[PDB]
Amino acid sequence: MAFLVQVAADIFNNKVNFELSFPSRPSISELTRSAETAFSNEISLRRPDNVPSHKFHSSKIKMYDEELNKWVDLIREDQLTDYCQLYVFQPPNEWHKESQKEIPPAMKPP
Repeated sequence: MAFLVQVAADIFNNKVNFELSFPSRPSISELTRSAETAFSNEISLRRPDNVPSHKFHSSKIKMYDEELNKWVDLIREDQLTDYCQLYVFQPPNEWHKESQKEIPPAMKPP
């Protein structure tokens, strides 16, 4: 009865995996406030409260469809196509060392 979408990110500092469900309100401003907050929610938990939690925004976004089993570009207001899975890209700041994991609930850095 419910329609669902998934959102994730790639930064050598924060690597996140989240699950989101739509009842009867499919808008695009819905994806950018959810994903940009996923990364900022990782920074705000590490440092205490009352102090700034940096400024984080999305750079390049791609949409994967498991029906044709291939990567396609992000469409707006019609973003829920056959559930649809999302991955967000951002380049390194320091830590140039290689890493690999990915599991259904979201992961925290060591």
